[PDB]
Amino acid sequence: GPAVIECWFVEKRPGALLLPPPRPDLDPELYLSVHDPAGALQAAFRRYPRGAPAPHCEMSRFVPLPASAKWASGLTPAQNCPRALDGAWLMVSISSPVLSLSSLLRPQPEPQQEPVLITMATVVLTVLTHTPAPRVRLGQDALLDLSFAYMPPTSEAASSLAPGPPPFGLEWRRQHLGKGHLLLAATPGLNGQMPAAQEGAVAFAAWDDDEPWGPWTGNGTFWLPRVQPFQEGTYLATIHLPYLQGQVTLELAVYKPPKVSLMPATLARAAPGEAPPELLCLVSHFYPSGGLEVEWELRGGPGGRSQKAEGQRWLSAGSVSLSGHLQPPPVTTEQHGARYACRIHHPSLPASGRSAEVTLE
Amino acid sequence: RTPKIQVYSRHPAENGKSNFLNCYVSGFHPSDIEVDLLKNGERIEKVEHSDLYLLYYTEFTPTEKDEYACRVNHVTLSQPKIVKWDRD
Amino acid sequence: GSHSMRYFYTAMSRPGRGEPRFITVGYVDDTLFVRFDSDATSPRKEPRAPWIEQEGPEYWDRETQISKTNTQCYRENLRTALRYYNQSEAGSHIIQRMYGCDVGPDGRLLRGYDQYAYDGKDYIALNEDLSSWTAADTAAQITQRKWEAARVAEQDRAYLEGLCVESLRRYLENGKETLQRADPPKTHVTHHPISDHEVTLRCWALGFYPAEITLTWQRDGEDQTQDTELVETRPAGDRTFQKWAAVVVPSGEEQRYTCHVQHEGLPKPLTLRW
Repeated sequence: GPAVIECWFVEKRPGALLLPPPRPDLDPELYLSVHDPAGALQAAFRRYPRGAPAPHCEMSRFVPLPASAKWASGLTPAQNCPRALDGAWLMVSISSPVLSLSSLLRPQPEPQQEPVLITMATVVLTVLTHTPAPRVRLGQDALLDLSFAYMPPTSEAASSLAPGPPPFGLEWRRQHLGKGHLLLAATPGLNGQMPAAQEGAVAFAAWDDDEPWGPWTGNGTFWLPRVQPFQEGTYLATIHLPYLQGQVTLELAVYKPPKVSLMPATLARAAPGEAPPELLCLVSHFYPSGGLEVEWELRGGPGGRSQKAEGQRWLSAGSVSLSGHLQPPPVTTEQHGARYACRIHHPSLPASGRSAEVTLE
Repeated sequence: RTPKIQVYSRHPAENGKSNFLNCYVSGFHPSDIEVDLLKNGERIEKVEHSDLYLLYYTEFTPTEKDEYACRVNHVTLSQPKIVKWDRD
Repeated sequence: GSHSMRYFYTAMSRPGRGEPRFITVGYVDDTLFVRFDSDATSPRKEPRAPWIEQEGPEYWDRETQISKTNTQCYRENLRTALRYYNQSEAGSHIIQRMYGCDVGPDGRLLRGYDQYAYDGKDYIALNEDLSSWTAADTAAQITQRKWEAARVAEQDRAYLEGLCVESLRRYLENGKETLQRADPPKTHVTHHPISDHEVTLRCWALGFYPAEITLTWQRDGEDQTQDTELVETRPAGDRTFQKWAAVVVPSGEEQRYTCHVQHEGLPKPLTLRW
């Protein structure tokens, strides 16, 4: 990925993250050098398109708010905040057409640094997805990527009678544009009552290993069965820990190409010195109705394929299956068996839009 | 939401006789929208709206060289939109 | 029957023509019982339906002051949106909101809708369990973090557990000539000319109130979606939600295609050919 990640701060204030050049004006408490025990953020921005344009970054603060879900009772069997989770909390959210990131950090009070004036932080929760916009085919199951990483509190170890990586939760809220619901919500590793399964989707969510004291990285790949374009749109994926939670956004769209129709397609003669009948031009799906361009052209004489056609035309504009009409003028001694063409430019279509033709005599 | 604006007639238009010119605007918010009509570029009077988005209409006598149009100004439109006269 | 009560807000910026306009309406069944407009000589909650006109004036004046309070607050919301949305004050972007209660056949609440929308694109929404939110993207994520540190979910939960139920039952008492509030659509078919050789047919369903309605087309018994335009549910502007699905088909095969509406306002996925 890029060397530096510039960013904004509200809840604007400019800042930057470093995965150094002098930066005197930026607040020494807003320019962060990121420490990574798990290498998740580091080796994940390493396997990142370096040199890509500026993604969408945003920084803010946070306080460990437990999950409001009553089933989450079990990960938090006591309403006391841990001692090693004091100080400041920072949450950074980044979005890009390659990977989406949500990270938690705990910096230091003094930004004083003897080499160069910069600040050190440390990542306690990493969330990174490499599928920010899948496009699955109609009638086949859908797989989604979502990795995370939780570093244990480097200090608290002389009191925990149950060492090792603690459990965690994964929650995917999904679909039904114009409304909202929940599809997945499961905390594997806890003898607690889990909710039902809507549509029957599940996720592979666990740890990659089981090293007791070092950092931890975990997989959380979602899996939906046979999908249908009534589930298209947006969804949110969140990873949960005691008092902690981190969410990212994902989008999904489907593809269906259009087809053409151009009547009258084939006709019989039309005596010389006579205007041919009312010709038409129609398209199937194109929406909405902003920026639509309509062109009528005579193709069967002199002047190339870009002439302001003679005769009368007809354009128009919860969308449109437009019906352009055309009344061509009488013919000359140069348009025997000529043709007429109609061109529709719409943002959804290619830059050529859609062309249709009608043969004359 | 940008409005759908179809400028049609009530009967197949002829030259020399009178007919209706109907600018059907729909699908947007708010209810108030600056929907006017032009004749040769000049803001005409007489433009109807529906009762309590829907159809606007008037009557005219279509001819050869004269030209009508429907001007629409909605808050999404940074500048107004001129839908051209259409007979066929 | 399964009922629903809806209040609709709509804010929009309009530089050069004044200040951000605000509009509000109220719907029970397909009946508009109260309107509102900031561009009015007296932006009062005005009487519309001949059954709401018997309510206490405290309700009317309180809801009018609430309308003006929401006008101010959502002007501030338009401001805070325009601030960190990378947009200009020379243009104008509209925000809309719909919130209300849906109850079952016994008046017992099913849930409560409370969803926004920005520039046609959806914004944020509240789930059925009233304990979680559904956002759209990074800025809607900021608003979801704001209102997730501010439980509007439980607010509306305990609100519909007391206010919306009483109001909906009182409005049912105001008019027992209809037990249909979860509005099914009102449908027809539009013909578009391809002259003698072909035709465009559009199955329109409007008038209804929700948004999730599965509109399909079936040829004989075969589902054919490749040639169909199923555009998103776009409301009308008078708060009667609309939708349609069309096809340019040759002048003949149109009979094989049949419209199909899946909805809960309609008692069943009805078949349509009008």
